[PDB]
Amino acid sequence: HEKWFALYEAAATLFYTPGLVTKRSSHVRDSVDLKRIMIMVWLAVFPAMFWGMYNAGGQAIAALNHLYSGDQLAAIVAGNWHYWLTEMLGGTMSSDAGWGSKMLLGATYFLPIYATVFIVGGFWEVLFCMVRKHEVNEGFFVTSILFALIVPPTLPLWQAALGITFGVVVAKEVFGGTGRNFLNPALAGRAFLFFAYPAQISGDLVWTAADGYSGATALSQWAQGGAGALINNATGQTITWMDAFIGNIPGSIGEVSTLALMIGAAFIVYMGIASWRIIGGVMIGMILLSTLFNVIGSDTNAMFNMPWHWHLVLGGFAFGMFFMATDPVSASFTNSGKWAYGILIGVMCVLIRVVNPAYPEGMMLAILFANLFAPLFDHVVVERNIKRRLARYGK
Amino acid sequence: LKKSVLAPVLDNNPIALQVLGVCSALAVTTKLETAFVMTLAVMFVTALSNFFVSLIRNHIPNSVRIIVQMAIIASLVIVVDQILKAYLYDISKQLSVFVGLIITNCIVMGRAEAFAMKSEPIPSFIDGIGNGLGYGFVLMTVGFFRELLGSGKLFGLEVLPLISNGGWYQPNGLMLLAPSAFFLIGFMIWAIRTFKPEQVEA
Amino acid sequence: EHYISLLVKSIFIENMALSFFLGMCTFLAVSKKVKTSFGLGIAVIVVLTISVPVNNLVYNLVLKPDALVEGVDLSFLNFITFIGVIAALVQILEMILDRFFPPLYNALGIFLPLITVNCAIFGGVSFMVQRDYSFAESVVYGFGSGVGWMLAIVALAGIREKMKYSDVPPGLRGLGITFITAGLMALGFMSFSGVQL
Amino acid sequence: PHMITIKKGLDLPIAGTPSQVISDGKAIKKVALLGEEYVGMRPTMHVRVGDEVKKAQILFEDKKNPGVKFTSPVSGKVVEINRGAKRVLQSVVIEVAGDDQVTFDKFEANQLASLNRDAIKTQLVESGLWTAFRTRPFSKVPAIDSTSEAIFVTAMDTNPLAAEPTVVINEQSEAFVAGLDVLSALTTGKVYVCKKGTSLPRSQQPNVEEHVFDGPHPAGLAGTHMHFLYPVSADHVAWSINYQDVIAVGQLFLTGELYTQRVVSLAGPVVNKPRLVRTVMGASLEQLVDSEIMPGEVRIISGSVLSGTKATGPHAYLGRYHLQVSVLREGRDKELFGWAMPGKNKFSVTRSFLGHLFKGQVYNMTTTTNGSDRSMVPIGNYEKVMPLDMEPTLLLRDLCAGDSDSAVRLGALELDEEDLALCTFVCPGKYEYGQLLRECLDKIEKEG
Amino acid sequence: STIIFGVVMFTLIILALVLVILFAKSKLVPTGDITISINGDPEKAIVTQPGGKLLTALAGAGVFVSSACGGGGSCGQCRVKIKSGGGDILPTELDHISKGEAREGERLACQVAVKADMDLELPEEIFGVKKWECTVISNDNKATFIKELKLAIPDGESVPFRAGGYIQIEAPAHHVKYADFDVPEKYRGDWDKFNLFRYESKVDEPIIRAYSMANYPEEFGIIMLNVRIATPPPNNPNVPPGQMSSYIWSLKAGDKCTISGPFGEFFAKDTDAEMVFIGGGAGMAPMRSHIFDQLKRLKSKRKMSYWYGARSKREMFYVEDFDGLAAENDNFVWHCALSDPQPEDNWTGYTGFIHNVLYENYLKDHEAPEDCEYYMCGPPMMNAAVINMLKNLGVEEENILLDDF
Amino acid sequence: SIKKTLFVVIALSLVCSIIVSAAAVGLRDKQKENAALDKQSKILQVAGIEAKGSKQIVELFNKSIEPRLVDFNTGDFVEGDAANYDQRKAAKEASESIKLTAEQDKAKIQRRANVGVVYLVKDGDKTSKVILPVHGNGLWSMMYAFVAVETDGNTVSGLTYYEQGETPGLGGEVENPAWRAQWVGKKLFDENHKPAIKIVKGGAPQGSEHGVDGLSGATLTSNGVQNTFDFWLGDMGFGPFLTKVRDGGLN
Ligand SMILES: Cc1cc2nc3c(=O)[nH]c(=O)nc-3n(C[C@H](O)[C@H](O)[C@H](O)COP(=O)(O)OP(=O)(O)OC[C@H]3O[C@@H](n4cnc5c(N)ncnc54)[C@H](O)[C@@H]3O)c2cc1C
Ligand SMILES: CCCCCCCCCCCCCCCCCC(=O)OC[C@H](COP(=O)(O)OCCN)OC(=O)CCCCCCCCCCCCCCCCC
Ligand SMILES: NC(=O)C1=CN([C@@H]2O[C@H](COP(=O)(O)OP(=O)(O)OC[C@H]3O[C@@H](n4cnc5c(N)ncnc54)[C@H](O)[C@@H]3O)[C@@H](O)[C@H]2O)C=CC1
Ligand code: NA
Ligand code: NA
Repeated sequence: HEKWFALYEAAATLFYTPGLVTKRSSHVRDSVDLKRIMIMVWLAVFPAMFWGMYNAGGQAIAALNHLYSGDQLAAIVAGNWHYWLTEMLGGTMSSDAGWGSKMLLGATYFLPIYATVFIVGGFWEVLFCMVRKHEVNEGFFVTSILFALIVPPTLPLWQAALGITFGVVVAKEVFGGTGRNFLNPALAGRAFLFFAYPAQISGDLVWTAADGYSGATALSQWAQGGAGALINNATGQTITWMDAFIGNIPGSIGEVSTLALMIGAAFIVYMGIASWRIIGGVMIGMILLSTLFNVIGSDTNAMFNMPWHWHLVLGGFAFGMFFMATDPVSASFTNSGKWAYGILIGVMCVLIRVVNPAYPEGMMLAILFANLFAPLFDHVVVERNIKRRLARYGK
Repeated sequence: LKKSVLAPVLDNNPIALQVLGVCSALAVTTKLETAFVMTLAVMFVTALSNFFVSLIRNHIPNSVRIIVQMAIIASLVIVVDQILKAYLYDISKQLSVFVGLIITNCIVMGRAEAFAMKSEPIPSFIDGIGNGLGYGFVLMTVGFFRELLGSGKLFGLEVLPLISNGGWYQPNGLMLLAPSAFFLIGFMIWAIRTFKPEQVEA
Repeated sequence: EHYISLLVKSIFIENMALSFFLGMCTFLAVSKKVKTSFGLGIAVIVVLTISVPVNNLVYNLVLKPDALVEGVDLSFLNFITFIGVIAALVQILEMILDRFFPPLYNALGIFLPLITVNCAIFGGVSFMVQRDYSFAESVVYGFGSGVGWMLAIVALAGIREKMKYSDVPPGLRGLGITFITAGLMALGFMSFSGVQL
Repeated sequence: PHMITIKKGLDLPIAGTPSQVISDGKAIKKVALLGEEYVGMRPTMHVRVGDEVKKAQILFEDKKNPGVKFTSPVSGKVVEINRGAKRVLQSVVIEVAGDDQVTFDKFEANQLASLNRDAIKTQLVESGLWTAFRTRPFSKVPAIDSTSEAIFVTAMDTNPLAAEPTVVINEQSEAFVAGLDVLSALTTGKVYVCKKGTSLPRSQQPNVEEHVFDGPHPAGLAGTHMHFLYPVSADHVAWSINYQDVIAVGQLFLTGELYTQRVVSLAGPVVNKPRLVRTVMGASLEQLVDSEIMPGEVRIISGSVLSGTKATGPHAYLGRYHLQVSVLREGRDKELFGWAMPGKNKFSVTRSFLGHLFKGQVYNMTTTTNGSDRSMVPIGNYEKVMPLDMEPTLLLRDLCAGDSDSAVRLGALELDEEDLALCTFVCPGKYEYGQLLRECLDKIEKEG
Repeated sequence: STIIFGVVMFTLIILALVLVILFAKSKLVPTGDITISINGDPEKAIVTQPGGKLLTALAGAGVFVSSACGGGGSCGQCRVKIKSGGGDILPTELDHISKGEAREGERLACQVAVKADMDLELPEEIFGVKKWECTVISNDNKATFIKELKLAIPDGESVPFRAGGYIQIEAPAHHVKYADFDVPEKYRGDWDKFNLFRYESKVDEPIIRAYSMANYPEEFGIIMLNVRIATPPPNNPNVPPGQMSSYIWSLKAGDKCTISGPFGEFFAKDTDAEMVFIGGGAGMAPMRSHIFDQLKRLKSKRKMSYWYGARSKREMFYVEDFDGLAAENDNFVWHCALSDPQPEDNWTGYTGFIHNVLYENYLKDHEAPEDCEYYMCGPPMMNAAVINMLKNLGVEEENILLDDF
Repeated sequence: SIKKTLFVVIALSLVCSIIVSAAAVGLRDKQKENAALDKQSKILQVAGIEAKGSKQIVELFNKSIEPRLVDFNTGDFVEGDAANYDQRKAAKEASESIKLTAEQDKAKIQRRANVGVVYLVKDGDKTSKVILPVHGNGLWSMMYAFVAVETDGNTVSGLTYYEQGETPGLGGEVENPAWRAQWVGKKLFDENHKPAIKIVKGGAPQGSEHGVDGLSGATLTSNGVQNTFDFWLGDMGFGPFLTKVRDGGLN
């Protein structure tokens, strides 16, 4: 029964810490390990996940009540299992629906995607580990949760499975696994979906989980017209900066609320898991490019007048900066490299947001570009260090 | 001679073991018909260039060997381009600049210099035919996968009904972009070297 | 201005190595070391900058339809004219460097034989002809395409150097993993597709 | 003097600190010389089991380093010659008995500074004190014919549970000054005495220069001192010696006899009365720590916990460059969801554990790895503990990948295994970077 | 028509390109002769046009260097300290030249290509390497598949040799048949057991090969040698026989054969440590050379052991000589082991693999094996086994002398 | 031996140039015919005449399709070689083209050719419709199409996009047969004779005369199509020609 030894070892180590002792120098070791690091990152996104489920349910219910009423709404509820299951479990689908019903609908829409991505990615990881006679790394939990939190609520399960398969096998496993790749696996899977099935991950019919509802998101609305165009058609109210900051807007499950993401990011940064230098660089680049665009101005491209705070609260900027750009493996391994990496991420994200009409948001593409170019930053820093060493550090 | 001419297909692939003729493999592989026409053109050009170089291998001055070989290759490619414009105009338009880039294709020049220069005309012709056959095998595999999974079609014939035409299959847009060819070639090399471990690099 | 936009487009938006798969053989062969990749990129930059304008001048003077003489178009000599011009330029540059500038030949002249008939130069010239460019426009386009190719090769070299710590399965080690890395790089570079600069 | 402050490092707050008071200590009947602690040392034996040896008598020579003699710290009968796998000399053990000893020339305290370099080298080699010197790069015993223009005297000890060098040196100030004078005569360049702020006996020679180093543990390492004062490379080689060996050199050149007495801090979480004790070089630790450790399964370590040798079996003897005995508990226990519980009584460089909230806490650290072996994920722990001007993440990745050329370019030649001990401690992947560095240095030396 | 204009333009473009290339070559490429300096000696200098290899240039000049593999960067014995010039070091060269040696300036002569002025320093010992035309003396079979051949220099500048060295011999195109081989009845029975005479060789290309010597220094103007016929492997007899081996076996008394000068560094250290010799088959030649040099020319008192591994009794030679030497001096002890003795052998002594028997008999009870100098020479597999055994016994590479090549 | 090298190179160049020039000159006519027939097939397809095979395509195009040149500024027919005309080259040339201001350039096309080419579908001594080539910038590339307009000048018989580079599935649906067929019967201009064709998001009202369902999830391409039609139905486009045709310009 040695074939399933990897799975048995993974389960045993998950339940109990191993009793291994040191064998060489440094007979004492730090208490922190990959398990704790990955679990801390995984828990840091729990507030974002819960608010995302709540917001998805609330937006879906509002759109449903804005589009249908009475027997037509009942027919829609009966036609959708996401709706009649919520009704069955005590969650009303009416306008006077509580936070509990909204969270239940969000769960019905999110948990299937999370389960599918987790199962498929874990199967691929286990297959690779068993075939190559390795142990199971702990980063898959973070990869799966982050992938599940950056997709529209209405994503097909087969599409989610294909995306996670690509992100896990093509970007990580073929490179040896966790800690041995250069690209972000979750963002690689999301980009695979982006460029393979755009119709399901873009437009106006995917960011709100309501049947027959068409509504643009904040970035698209700002692109069309400008700041005055930000209106929530479901409720007919202007989208305020406070609304976007708290996360009461359509979009991906885990991206909407900047406040919850800020809380989780603050916790992980205080614990030292996430590099604050990368976050600072991202903020510096975003602010600089946004201010430059505002100063230059434009009479045709409304995005040119988007303030830095609006850039911060709109789209998946906060989620990317806090959890996707801080991936230690895909970032620079030097402090100066981290600064340059963050600055490049921010600049590229703002540039794709503004001067690229095809894509309303560009945080994922910017992070992929920065992942490609980070080794060059660390190489430049290392070459400077080597020159200093050859100079005997000025001695 | 069958083994000698079939060796380039798998034993010594121009794209899977040698790094040659990758531009056309990555670009033209969008459609199976274009891949097939490119395969035929490369086979013909390589075979004819090898044959002529072997015919006048002894009389070629060394100081202008590269120019003499490139002149023959360019003349053959120009003739092929004119032929593809006269017939198969749509395929020629789809191929675009890569028909002309066949001249700079590494396979043709490498075979001409390594084999045709110091080999008899008929063996050089056979070597060119085999190298083109292997290049075409790689191109055909990649293009078949790309076209099938990106359009539900083979040689323009529907094989998978698309949803847009009242079908059941949603085409994979990424199969019509650059990364698809890269990934397909990488995994094809993986499979080839898994079935032939002797080619595994260190 | 127009030239700045053209340079930016030819560097980022129009990237030869990944967008058009031009020069991929040397791209995947010489990307092992960052210094070697930088030298090869500089060589490609200089060769493209010295070839595209000469090819533009030759095309305008002779190969253009009806330019040389009324009712006569020699567009069927495009390929041989361009490839021969490039072959002559690369060889003469490699020889003059080896003669007068030994350090320059050692730094860059080593790679010129690989650029003599490289696909990147021919593809750039072919795209320039298929488009409409002046002499200055051709110079800027050649320089920008060379810079973009250098950027792509240097990024690939950096990634490959970083991958010294990776554990690639046998059979995928080397050419296959390089191909997968190039595909991921193309994915990352697709960010500029929608820009119409 | 000239003060250099280190901001990046880690002072391990391990429980059981020494009392910093010198005690008589137990009686040692077995004294051993460990053959595996000398880098690149292939021994040609000069004694056999049952042979009678005097103090400062050669037991074996070095094939790879001709002229280097390893002498007996004590006079008595050779009882064991322990050879491990591939007949690697694990240790040569001598039962102590008698007073017979070898003697050498002696000089007045006012002549040592003017002694000839050749005479000093001859006396040191004959007495065996030459092996006290270690060459950076490669941390090997210097060649007899070789010379260096920088001798680093480590008069400070920042290792956890380490004795205070000031207390030891105050007893032997005259010997320390004599050793400093001898080192000043021997060195072609300068003698950098690296110390803490507290005063120490001072030599009058212009060559000897006192340098004060402040900060956490890495401040006390000869590697850090070399990096900050005399950067080393293939073309520039420095020598390293500790204050106890300097006292021994001074005693040798003052009295004509080898000085083998040492003061070692016996301290640890499982030590009833941690304190400094007098002992002899190569003393048997099973007898040194006898009737002084709490019951249970424990590990005795010669050297600090960060960098030391597990004193078990043939290696159960005090090392040549170790001035400390650390006794720790064996952490073989398994607990349910231990990696998830709040970090009360858990120490970490990161703030992921509750322990860091309670300042001044002391942890009864064990030998547990606190996790399985995983790939290296650079969360930034190495930079927090590496003070040297280097890229620790990239250097450690090169060491893991076995890229000797890149490691040398990144500064692997200025490092010893003790320099990467904190990196090993803080690594979440549980890499032992000392072994990787030693392998890289061995490959570099063999190739060059 | 446009055909004429197109043809004219094509011809003009091609002619312009060719003329530009020719003019660039004429005005940039230097055609001057390249000068190679040896030890900075004007008398010992070479002039040659660019091209070829440095080894070929040196051979044409007259100075010879070890070419055991005959080029291709395999043996690596060709080593020249190029102080300046010669270009960088190739990856194939790096396979045998370490980083320290490369920094010192060592390069492979057969791999380095001469194109410009280069200065290299070569030890004066190389000037002692000369090419001679020796005469055959005896070609009597000495075993079933091992023969002793004695080539004598015609008193022409016979440079003294060193024990343990080897020479290099070139055989031009020729044709030989196994029938011409000389085999007394004792070995001819085994030879005809499988009708090994059915084989024949036809060399269509001169071949250069390096063979060890078998004569101690006290022997003047004599080059003894041992040759093992490279018979086709029993598993695949269809493969052709050994070119050089068959040619040497087909030689006749009085025939003139070309030989090169002394080569190799397989010399004994000038110490007093115990010596252990591990020979087998053709290794008997160098082992005998070393033993006779140490016991006759020097008459050293060091303890010496010689373990020889023969496939069968019929493969044992020089037994009487070694027994007489051991009787004369007890400091030398010999012990031969038969790995695969035939039933007719009736051997009663040591059997099995030489390394295993040596380890079980002597090294197991030896107090300080690391202090013993182990010289060995035999098949590659035997060398690997002995090296592995010695390493397991903690013997360093310095004390182990082997012809790695 | 420089003479031998010169002889061999010049002889090889002579033979290669002879064969290359022979092939090129021989195949020039066939290549021109192939390109012409490729254009003719699409023109006939938009006209609504079924044609299979090169011979049938040529015969039907010669019988029915009548090319003509129209000056945009005046809207009157202009004499010239309509069949062998390249409006793209004419637009590229500054002398034969006009630069457009930002307000004028609704379709984001830099230059407008002074003289365009239209095709009259002759039913026999009578025109049944006029096919106009329009084009405008899309999200990724420039999209070209043929619009067939009845003799009244206010009805769309058919539309086809014969050159586009939009993303398949999202932006490529302009080539969808259903989307193209939906265009039949629409009114280019309203009662006031102004651009009235509209692309409406989320479908169009049933029975609408000027509303066309947009491209799902492709609002940018739909906007490009809207801008193309708005420009090419205005004064700077075929507005004057269509106005003339409405009053019996063709008949
Ligand atoms: C420094 C030095 C010293 C040496 N000293 C001696 C010495 O003292 N005595 C001595 O005998 N040798 C000595 N050698 C070895 C010698 O140089 C030759 O390598 C050896 O004698 C074989 O010569 P050959 O002509 O048979 O070689 P080759 O022609 O290279 O090999 C012939 C052998 O290869 C087999 N073979 C070839 N191809 C195949 C195939 N496809 N399948 C199966 N079998 C195949 C043939 O059947 C035959 O057995 C020495 C070598 C060196 C470098
Ligand atoms: C596809 C197959 C099925 C799987 C998909 C998911 C659906 C099934 C499982 C859902 C889990 C919850 C089970 C049902 C709870 C029902 C609770 C209840 O009493 O009813 C709803 C109630 C709110 O009621 P109220 O708003 O007052 O309205 C009542 C009438 N109007 O509710 C409340 O008071 C609030 C209860 C909210 C519960 C849903 C949110 C759960 C989110 C946590 C999931 C996290 C798991 C992943 C993370 C990692 C886990 C290790
Ligand atoms: N470099 C030099 O100067 C010389 C090199 N040689 C090498 O030695 C070879 C000897 O060949 P033959 O005479 O045919 O040898 P052989 O067939 O007579 O065998 C000689 C010995 O090798 C031993 N042996 C073989 N395989 C072994 C294994 N796997 N493990 C342990 N012992 C093993 C046998 O037991 C025997 O004792 C030459 O062909 C050449 O390669 C020989 C003489 C000089
Ligand atoms: Na938000
Ligand atoms: Na955008």
